[PDB]
Amino acid sequence: KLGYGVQRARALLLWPQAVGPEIARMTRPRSVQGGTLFVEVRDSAAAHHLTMQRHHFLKRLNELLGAGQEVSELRFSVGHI
Repeated sequence: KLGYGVQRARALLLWPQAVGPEIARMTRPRSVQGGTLFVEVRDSAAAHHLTMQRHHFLKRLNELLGAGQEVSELRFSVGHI
């Protein structure tokens, strides 16, 4: 599972490179497991706008991860508090 661990860490670490600094400053990659990356976002509207174009970001992230290390799904979460 060491190789999975490399890939899981890299998916979290490469999110800023994938989306650029403006979006990265307002989001935080939280968990990657089972192929799904959860990114925390500051509010409901940003989560919606991110979700509507999510495959653009997922495609860039997967190009940075490289063949064999791709993420399958990108989901956005908002804290309730």
